[PDB]
Amino acid sequence: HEPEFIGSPVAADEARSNWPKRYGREELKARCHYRSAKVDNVVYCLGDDVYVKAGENEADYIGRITEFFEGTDQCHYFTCRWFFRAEDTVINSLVSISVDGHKHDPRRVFLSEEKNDNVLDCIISKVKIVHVDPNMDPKAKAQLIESCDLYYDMSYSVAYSTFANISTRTATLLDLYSGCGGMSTGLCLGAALSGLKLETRWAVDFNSFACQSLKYNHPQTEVRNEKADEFLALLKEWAVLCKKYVQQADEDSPLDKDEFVVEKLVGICYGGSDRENGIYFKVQWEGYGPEEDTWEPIDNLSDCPQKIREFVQEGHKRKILPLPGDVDVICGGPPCQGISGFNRYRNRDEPLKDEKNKQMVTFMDIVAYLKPKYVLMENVVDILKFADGYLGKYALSCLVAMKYQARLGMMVAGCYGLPQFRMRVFLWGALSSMVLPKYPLPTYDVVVRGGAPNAFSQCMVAYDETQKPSLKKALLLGDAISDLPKVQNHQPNDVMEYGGSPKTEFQRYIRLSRKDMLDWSFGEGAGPDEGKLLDHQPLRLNNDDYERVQQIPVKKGANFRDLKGVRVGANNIVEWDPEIERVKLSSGKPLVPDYAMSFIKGKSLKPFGRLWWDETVPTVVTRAEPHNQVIIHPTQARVLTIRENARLQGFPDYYRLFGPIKEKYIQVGNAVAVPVARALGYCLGQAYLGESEGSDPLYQLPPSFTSV
Amino acid sequence: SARTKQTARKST
Amino acid sequence: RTKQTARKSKAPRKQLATKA
DNA sequence: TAAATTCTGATTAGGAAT
DNA sequence: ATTCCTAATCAGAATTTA
Ligand SMILES: Nc1ncnc2c1ncn2[C@@H]1O[C@H](CSCC[C@H](N)C(=O)O)[C@@H](O)[C@H]1O
Repeated sequence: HEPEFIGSPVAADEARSNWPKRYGREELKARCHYRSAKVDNVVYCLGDDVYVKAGENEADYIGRITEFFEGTDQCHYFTCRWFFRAEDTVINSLVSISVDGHKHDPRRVFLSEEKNDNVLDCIISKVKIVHVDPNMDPKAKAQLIESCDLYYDMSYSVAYSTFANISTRTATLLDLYSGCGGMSTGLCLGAALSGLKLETRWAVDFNSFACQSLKYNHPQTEVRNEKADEFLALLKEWAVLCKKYVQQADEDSPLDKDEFVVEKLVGICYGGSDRENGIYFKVQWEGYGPEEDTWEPIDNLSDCPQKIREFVQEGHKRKILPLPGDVDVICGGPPCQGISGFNRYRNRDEPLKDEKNKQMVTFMDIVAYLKPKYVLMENVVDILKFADGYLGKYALSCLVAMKYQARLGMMVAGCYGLPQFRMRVFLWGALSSMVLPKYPLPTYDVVVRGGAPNAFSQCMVAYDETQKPSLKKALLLGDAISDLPKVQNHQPNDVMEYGGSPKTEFQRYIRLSRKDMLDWSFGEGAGPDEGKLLDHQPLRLNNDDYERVQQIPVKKGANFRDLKGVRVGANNIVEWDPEIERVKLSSGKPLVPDYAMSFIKGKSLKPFGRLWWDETVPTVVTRAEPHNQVIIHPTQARVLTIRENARLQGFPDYYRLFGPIKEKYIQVGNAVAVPVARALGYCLGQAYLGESEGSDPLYQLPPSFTSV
Repeated sequence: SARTKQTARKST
Repeated sequence: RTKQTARKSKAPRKQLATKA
């Protein structure tokens, strides 16, 4: 019994008005429209949700019928817009996962706007799908999902993998894997610009030199030098302690062998370096200086209960540690070292074997326990490529399984005023009670030095080729570092002076004070070192490497191939010209090292390569050795200094770093480009304040974002 | 009346 | 016979560079 | 030892060729 | 169009010195 249309053709006037693209002079055009169709003895109507036949041994499609029409080819067509299953979106195989007991509901689909035209013969059966308001009463929810076969509470959009709802103010920020503070700083500067006073209250990083940098630039931030998983265990145990405690002169007591009167409790931790799991308090002993403070397990403190009550009552008032709900935003850039294509020792078959990669899971475990209003997570583009993006999709799947609105974007650092490329992945999450923030469009042009993976090309934050406006010209190396005075290979001065005025627009911006940046970390009045040239120090190469870069010529594109003893051959493979015996330095080791000739089949121009003023550095990285990269200063006999690298990363000059030189390089190399975080910070603040507009995923930053 | 000092044990 | 399988279905290029 | 020094893979977007 | 090849990836690991 063949499939046919039921009823009278839709009145011509109303048919053309509702579906105008089907009439008039390769979209399928219609001869007439219908309101109903019968397929396999079942009557279907406009608006019905149906199962639709798909490929062999593939899950049936789910669609909302929007048109019943006979084409101009005498065939019977219907149009539906597709519902996405969780696994139909970009999550794919990561629908299997679990985050704090949350899993993906099999009955939860996502209404898209993707349409298609198919013959009536594809319709399998009807299906009752209900629309659940995410902000409904949970009781009214249950009775509504009780009624349904499937349900949806959000839409899905291929562009930027958006899951989203249908149809001075202060805010607290927690920086997981905070580093020296690049991402958390930018967010609050951009927030402040939008009118939101976002404050980094908590920062967790197990590198002490990074915490020393972030604490110095943000004195009010409670920055904890500890692993993220220990921070998580501490948060759980903190809630229990808070629950327990909340609302003349002492006589001496005898003390046993190792019993001492306490003065106050000055710290709290869970486990740690030399300790095992459990709560420890930093005890200050009466009559003893802070140097004699020690960490003690809580079971050793049963004889000082009021000191614990005082510490918890007191710390809960200042929120030294967040309880669930205290945290408005959670940002974090978990390690990329197990993911990035630089690492020739990754294992694509077990992408979570690396403890670095597991921190992605621990990030979302902390999100799951605190339920912040907004989640911002950054990592590298390989997170969508390594192990077929396993860890990228794991992160997105965790957010939506927790019923967060989510979006995925790829942002190019140079596009916001940097002589970098540095494309990074940014994952937005937002509760159903909040507005999902957008991605800010590029304000500058760049020299393109990398592309997005084909599976995620629709998450690239950029203008369409057909609609690009004139942006600011691309920033080059000279625009960032021509400001700075000359320094040598050995340069140990933490703090020196500028040897001149800023020459360029970027240099005038990067030199702005804290007040001018809207950096309120020191509140009223400037903080320290505004006016000083901080950390303008290169990696102090050894004697061999120094004399090696001393011999690299001051040319554009000069590298190790310019040293005496090496010449080019066929197919640009480096060799020795036997005319010259192998040159040795004063050390007796070769002028050119063997690995430089062995690097990438002897085809690389990177070893001991020199940068030039009209070039860009594609990625500022944590390592500064000139062995396998182009990092030699254009005119001087050294590599780029920490401060030069930080400028390429967008750090304001006042942002002082601490630790050894190698550690300072790691801090700027791991950072989120501060202008990138400042742009996202504006979109976060505009969304937080309910002052955003429309469903569009992309946002043109206001002229005010690029100052005078 | 006057209370007793609060003590703890010091692990070394 | 068997129920015919239904069709389920390029994006504009994004321009980061100045000219193209 | 722990510090320094020496080495260097697996993919893939996109660019040259044709 | 097709092949081919380059460039690009918030390095780790082995080995060699003090
Ligand atoms: N297991 C772990 N627990 C806590 N912190 C960790 C960790 N593993 C790595 N880290 C820290 O996580 C940081 C990631 S670098 C990110 C820096 C920050 N997003 C910025 O823009 O400045 C590193 O500094 C590293 O010290």
